[PDB]
Amino acid sequence: GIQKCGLKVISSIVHFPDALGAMDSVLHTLQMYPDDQEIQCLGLSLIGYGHLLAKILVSSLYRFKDVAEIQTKGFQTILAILKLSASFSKLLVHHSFDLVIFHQMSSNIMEQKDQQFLNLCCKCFAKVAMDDYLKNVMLERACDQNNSIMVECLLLLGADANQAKEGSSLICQVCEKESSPKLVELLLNSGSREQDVRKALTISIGKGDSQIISLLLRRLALDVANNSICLGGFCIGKVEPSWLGPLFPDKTSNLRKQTNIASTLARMVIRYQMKSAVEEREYITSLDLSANELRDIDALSQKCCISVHLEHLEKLELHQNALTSFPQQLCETLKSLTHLDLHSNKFTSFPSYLLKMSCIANLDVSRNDIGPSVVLDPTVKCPTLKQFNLSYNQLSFVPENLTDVVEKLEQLILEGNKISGICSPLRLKELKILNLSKNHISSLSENFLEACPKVESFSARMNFLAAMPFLPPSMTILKLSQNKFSCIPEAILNLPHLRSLDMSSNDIQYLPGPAHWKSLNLRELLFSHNQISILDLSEKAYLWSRVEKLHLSHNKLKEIPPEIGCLENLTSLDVSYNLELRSFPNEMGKLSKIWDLPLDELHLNFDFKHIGCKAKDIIRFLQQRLKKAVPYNRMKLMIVGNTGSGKTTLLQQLMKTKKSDLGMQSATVGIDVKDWPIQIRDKRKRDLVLNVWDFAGREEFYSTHPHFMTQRALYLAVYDLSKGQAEVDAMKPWLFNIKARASSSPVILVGTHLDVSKACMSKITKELLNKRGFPAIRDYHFVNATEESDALAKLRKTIINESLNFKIRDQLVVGQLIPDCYVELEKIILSERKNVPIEFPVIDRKRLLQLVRENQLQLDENELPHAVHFLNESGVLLHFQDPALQLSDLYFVEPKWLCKIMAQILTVKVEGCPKHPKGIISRRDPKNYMTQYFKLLEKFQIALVPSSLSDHRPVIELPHCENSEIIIRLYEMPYFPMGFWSRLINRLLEISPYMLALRPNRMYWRQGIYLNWSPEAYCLVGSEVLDNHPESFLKITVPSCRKGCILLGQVVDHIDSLMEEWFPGLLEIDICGEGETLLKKWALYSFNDGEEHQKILLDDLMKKAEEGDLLVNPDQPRLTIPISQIAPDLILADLPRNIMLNNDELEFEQAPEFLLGDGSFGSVYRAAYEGEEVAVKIFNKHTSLRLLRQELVVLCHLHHPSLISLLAAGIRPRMLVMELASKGSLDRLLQQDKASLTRTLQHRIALHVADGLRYLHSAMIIYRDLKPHNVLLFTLYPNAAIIAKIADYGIAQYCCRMTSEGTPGFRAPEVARGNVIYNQQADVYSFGLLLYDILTTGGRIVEGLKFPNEFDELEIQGKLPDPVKEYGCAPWPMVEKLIKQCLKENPQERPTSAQVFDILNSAELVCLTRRILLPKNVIVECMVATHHNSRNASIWLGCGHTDRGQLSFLDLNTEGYTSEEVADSRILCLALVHLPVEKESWIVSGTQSGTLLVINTEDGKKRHTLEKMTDSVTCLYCNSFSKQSKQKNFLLVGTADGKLAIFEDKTVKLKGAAPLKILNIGNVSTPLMCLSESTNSTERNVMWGGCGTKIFSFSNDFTIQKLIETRTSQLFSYAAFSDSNIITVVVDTALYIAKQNSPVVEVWDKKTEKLCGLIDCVHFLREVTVKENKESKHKMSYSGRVKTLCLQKNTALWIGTGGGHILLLDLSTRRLIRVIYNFCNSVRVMMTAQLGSLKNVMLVLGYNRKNTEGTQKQKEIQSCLTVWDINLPHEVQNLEKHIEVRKELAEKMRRTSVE
Ligand SMILES: Nc1ncnc2c1ncn2[C@@H]1O[C@H](COP(=O)(O)OP(=O)(O)OP(=O)(O)O)[C@@H](O)[C@H]1O
Ligand SMILES: Nc1nc2c(ncn2[C@@H]2O[C@H](COP(=O)(O)OP(=O)(O)O)[C@@H](O)[C@H]2O)c(=O)[nH]1
Repeated sequence: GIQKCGLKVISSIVHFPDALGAMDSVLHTLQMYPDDQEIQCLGLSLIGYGHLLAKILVSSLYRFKDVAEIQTKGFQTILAILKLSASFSKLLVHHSFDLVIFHQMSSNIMEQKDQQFLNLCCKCFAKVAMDDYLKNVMLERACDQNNSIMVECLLLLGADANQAKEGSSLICQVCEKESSPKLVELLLNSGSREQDVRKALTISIGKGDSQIISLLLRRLALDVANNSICLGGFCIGKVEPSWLGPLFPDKTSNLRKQTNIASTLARMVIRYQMKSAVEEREYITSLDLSANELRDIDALSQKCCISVHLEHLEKLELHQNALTSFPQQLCETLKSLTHLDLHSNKFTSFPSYLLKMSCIANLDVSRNDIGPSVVLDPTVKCPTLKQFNLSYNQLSFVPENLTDVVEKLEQLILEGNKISGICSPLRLKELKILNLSKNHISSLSENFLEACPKVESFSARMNFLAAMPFLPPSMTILKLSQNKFSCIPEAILNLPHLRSLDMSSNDIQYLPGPAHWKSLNLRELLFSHNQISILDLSEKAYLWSRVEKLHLSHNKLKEIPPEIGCLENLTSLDVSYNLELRSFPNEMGKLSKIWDLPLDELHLNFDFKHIGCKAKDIIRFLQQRLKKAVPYNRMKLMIVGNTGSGKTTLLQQLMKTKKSDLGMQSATVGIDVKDWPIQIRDKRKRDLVLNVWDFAGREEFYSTHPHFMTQRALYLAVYDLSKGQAEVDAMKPWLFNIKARASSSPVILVGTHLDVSKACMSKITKELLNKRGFPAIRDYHFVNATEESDALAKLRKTIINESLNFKIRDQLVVGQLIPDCYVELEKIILSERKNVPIEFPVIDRKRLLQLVRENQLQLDENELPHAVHFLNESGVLLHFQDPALQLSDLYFVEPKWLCKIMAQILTVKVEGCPKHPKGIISRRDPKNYMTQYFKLLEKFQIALVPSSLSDHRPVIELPHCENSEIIIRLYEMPYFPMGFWSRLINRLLEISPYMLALRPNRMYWRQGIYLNWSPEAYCLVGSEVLDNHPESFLKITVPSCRKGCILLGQVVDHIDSLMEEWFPGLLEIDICGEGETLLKKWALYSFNDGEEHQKILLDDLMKKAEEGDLLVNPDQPRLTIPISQIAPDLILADLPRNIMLNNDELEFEQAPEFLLGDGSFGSVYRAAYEGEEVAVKIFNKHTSLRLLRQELVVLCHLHHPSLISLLAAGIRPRMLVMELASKGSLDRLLQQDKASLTRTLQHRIALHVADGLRYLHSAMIIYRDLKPHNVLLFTLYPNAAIIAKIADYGIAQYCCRMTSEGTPGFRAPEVARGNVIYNQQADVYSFGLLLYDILTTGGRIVEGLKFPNEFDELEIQGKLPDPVKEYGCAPWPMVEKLIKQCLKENPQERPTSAQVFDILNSAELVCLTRRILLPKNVIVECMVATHHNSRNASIWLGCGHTDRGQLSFLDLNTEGYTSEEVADSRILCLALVHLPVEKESWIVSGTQSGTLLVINTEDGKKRHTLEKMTDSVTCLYCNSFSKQSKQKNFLLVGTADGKLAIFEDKTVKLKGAAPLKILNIGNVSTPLMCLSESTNSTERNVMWGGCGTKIFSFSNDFTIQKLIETRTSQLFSYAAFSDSNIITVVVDTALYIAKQNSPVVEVWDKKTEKLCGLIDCVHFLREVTVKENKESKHKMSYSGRVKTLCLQKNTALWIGTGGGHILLLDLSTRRLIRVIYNFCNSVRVMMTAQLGSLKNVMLVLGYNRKNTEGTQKQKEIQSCLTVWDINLPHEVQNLEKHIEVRKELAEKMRRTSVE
């Protein structure tokens, strides 16, 4: 008890002599005498002059929370410490500082005059909250303790509320601690992710809360702008009325303002933050409850709080729940429900009281288990039901009483049921769409449709039907597929309006000719899978001139008659899979409209499908054969041998080259292409000329031969019998490669030696070489090969007879017909071969396109790519259409040259120094040709020379080789094909991005690679020879770990993508004999992990069939091996591990169709995977596993929030799992739900699709097909995170199996013309059209279905019409410009995908409703709207371009600008006075002369110029002053000195009315310039009007009650900003004032009359106009001044600058929201209005001036009225959050790739 005196002494001397373990003892004396004797606890004062200091401060102030003014001594200390050690704050917040600073600022300090104190504590708090992290804990540690006041302060200071753990965060926490509703309301209204709010439901659903739930639903599912509740995807276990209560709107709800407390502290702290930083009705309709698993809805069927808002529902969805027994009481409560659907529920009986509903249509109960009979009560009458869906129930009879119950029914759908019996007359008077598919119907009563005279779309698929009852004469569409028919019944032939007919999969025999159909409107005739013999069209064919689809596939057709050219409109012919056609008629060339034409599984009179022949050229080709076609006699005769034979010395005698002047010739280099004609001097004048290719035999050129071994050729082969019976063996490889490359070509063995001896070699050729896997040897001779002889002459004869009988697939190749346009093209190239630089005979397409000009060739740019290819197969010129090899401009004429150059490199050796290993070589060699040289060799892959490369293999010693860590897979084949290794080791070589760009150091000899990253990941594609085996194997050993399972599954692909691309006859099932298949890809497995002494072979074909289970095991079934280990590619184990199917959780029913709901009659089903809803895609027999594995590799690494993402993929069966687009594709939406798109969902869809293209075009992959059918919506809630998602499977099937031209309607001009390769600018034109169908809500497609040939051509040139003038839709004039950019003809003039999104991300395009270009050179400076008529509105303008005034009426929907002179002096302002009587609303006009004129709304002739004033009228107004217990109003003419004349609303008619109270306020030197009225109506609409520089006010008294003056302002930086005239003033909780040429607004106050805020403009403009505006450095005399003010109700303040900008200031919390520039030049007038029940718009009358004649001291002004959606300040910040959440998802999705 002496320490008090000790500290009292120290406090004295610590001051005067500047005292310097003082702080130590004065600290421990606290801990020694704590919680007592506050006098010694005042020692804190000395601390103002080891973190123990922290722990001793927060513990002192807290324990004395409200003791005395020791807090003032505490905080002073804490403030003194902070300003010198700013780091100290990290220690305070670390302790209990939160516990003590939250109490002070909230211990009822408001309402208490301790302003001196609070300013201290806020100053102290201003520094604790400096660090970005500290706010995030100052906030989090203010939510645990329920503190609404402070949690609001820390939000206005930043401190994001979505940061805690991401998976878990504040809202999940705040909902666990049973917080206050006011606390949740602040996190949601601030930054708060959707994925965290949704998790807060299930947390807050478990517990029963009525105010914490109803605040989460309001943010998750309530589209107030569209009157909807989108509670679909949520798995809310049960719905209760107490939750949906506060969602429905209430008109009585109006609140006070109490959060201003937290708003004051928000700015006080911000003030001290800167000062320390600067110096140093409308009942909602849609209610969706889809996915919520509700086992009962009874909770709504009571008289609860919402039973008065449900009576205006008009739509209710309960599909995919588990409901049953729709409650009787409810269906009588919602007496306005007009769209009810409840399908996939577990019903078991039709309620039959649902029809008692008042006004119902589109009742949809269509997947439940409704019992046998569904009899409707015969005493209920529902004349409003239009569509009665009952599909996929369990009905066994048609519903009973449709006629007596639902009279006006339109679409009775009954598919999927089990309807069995012969039906009943079904006397429905207004059916339009029947449906009876998938039932078991045997036959219909002959009077079935005898009472429904309006049917249009009867459809009975998959039944057992044979005859048709009378069909009414009104049928249009009629589908009868999968039935059991015999002949098209005579009742269908006589339908005089039929317009489509699907009769697939029936067994009909005779398709009647067009003279039997009695209806000229045939459009489609699907007849696939029938048994149709003839296609009789000769009797009369023009009757089908409109047919647009004639599907005849899978029929027994024999020929296509020539009259099929009469079907001029035929758009999609389909005659595939006929197997007996053999010919297309040359008349088919007249089908100019065909865009697809399948050729699958039928052999024609030409060789198609090279890379082209895309069903459009085939029509051109067949058309050129109609002008003049001539036979083409030209074949290839390949000569083949091996380093010593009669190849080049037998040919010289075959051609009978008489000279052979070279006494001694040399071995061949290259292949020596030559041609000799054969003029067979016989009866047949066919002078065939076949070109010989005497291949070189030396084993070093073999790497290049497979390029020139085509399939249209007759191969020779030469023994060299001198080495009898030993050379025939050495010739098997050649015969094998002939079999590998060209299986269907003949072979003529030619024993070349007789002169020198052994001729029993005909035995082995007949024994082993004849018919064993080798090609079809058609002869064998034994010529002499050095002199003409009888033995040789009979060989020359066999070459002829074997050529003229080539006949591949019964075609006789040597004598086919081709268009003379080709033969003439052949003659000019040969005639040009003599006129080309021998050093480089190559020709560029430029030179080629001129050769046709010199002659009269009728070929176009679409013909040459086919023409010049048909000349390639014939060996006239070489040309390669590969896109990767960038030489397709080079056209190799004189093939014998290129074929010689490619072999000069393989012979150039160096007998100098072997400084390099064998096989590698650098560029050691004319004019730029050497550069062109290996710009072709590298293109030809021969560059490092993969041939002649270190045959001897190096002894590799693999790290882990213990028989259980390695995976092996042999490829036993009889001989390595010719160009196998040099091709293989050059396909795996260039793949460095394995394990994806880390290149592995590799060592590749001639027949191996062995590229290894580490002893844990390698791949050795070797080649060894087994023991006692003459085959040739390809062993591939890979480590069995995860990084190794990838390499195997990635090499086996390349080695197979090569085998079928190059040697397709290796993997060819030879059904003759047995299925040897010539290539047996074994796999190796061993049960003993190590020391197995052998690895047992196991064919892959047999093992792949063992996919029924997952384990393999021997005949001793104790132990077993997982197939993953031995062949991890058949099982999808190489792809990312997250996509293993894991069948234990996938619940999926393939067989049923009621779960196949996706689309219509498709293949992708619906299922559940990990408890969530997904969409599995069952694959048919088409897609082989090798391709499915080829597609998944590209789908697995897209990972975008705007691309359908995979979830799993597996076998049993080959299925593919993806996300379930809940609301289905987009095309189905705008086809039947056109009211759901609401001008802000039309945008988020276009933004999410332009976000997908922003990523696809980033990964260098073009979509190539973007249509309203490929966009899969996910929810119809506008302010959601994932709405649209473009289906990404389409590109996978293309990038693997390469609709490549795109759907006709949704197609670019560069892709339809087909003459130019595509670009990324094709997906933009296709997207530009997608914006045209979203804008017009699918109006082009609906009309495009009955004009399909004009559906494509109209848009294929940019000639499609205006989206507004044609189709009725709201303008949206900032996207009609984005269309007119993405719809340009030039490809590189359309905005790239990154730009088409950066101008969709703008939040100003989505609000600007319609820009209205005023007539040229009209100067208007005043406007007024008409709000008493809400049917439609008009804007009465003024005029300035004349000194004599004139009003300018202007509509809004017709935009008819009208001129009517009404005065003789320029007009300055107007006002609109309405009278509740007589139904009129006059307009008043203030002009410079003072003539106050008034004219009627209708009559433009009844006018009376009221009592003229003295100065120029400047401001008028119409008020709300009804103070006589009834309706009454005045008008306030603002003269230019203050003679405010007040009037009456009904007295305006009389000429010269009575100015009630002329209140001369100021002087002639004080002109009035504005007027206003209060924001609230509680204070009796106190008026606040400006005058000169003196602001005033009044009330019902009409006397000045305030005379605030602004020039006397004591905050002078500049003076005349306040010493100038006023312009406008708006009334709120404060006052905002505008002066002439003032770039600042002045925030005065009502009571205090002080400058509470000063907001300069350029403080915002100069912060964005820094880099994007560089020239402004000379513009220090800035332009842009406040011209007008407009204050939204409580949200933002619209400031119109003298420039082109417009300011959005959130008057509550944050100042700058956005500055909307570059849309005008001078925002001169701005005000609000309401338009046609789409109220609350913000008219903005800007200017526009172009200095066309600025040198003539004149400017051309164009006033540009606009209309902004008043919800703009929300949208601009609601969108900037919408992009943040998607950026946060676009990155986290990129992490699932690496993780
Ligand atoms: N993930 C998904 N979620 C929801 N619906 C889907 C999904 N994927 C596809 N669908 C719908 O399923 C239907 C079938 O789509 P599919 O891809 O089979 O069409 P398609 O490719 O034209 O058919 P086909 O290949 O037989 O021509 C489509 O109408 C589509 O809208
Ligand atoms: N004595 C003889 N020599 C032949 C016969 N046929 C070809 N030759 C020789 O084969 C050589 C032709 O080279 P060739 O083996 O065709 O070269 P490759 O095309 O590279 O295999 C000539 O020099 C001839 O001497 C023949 O019937 N009798």
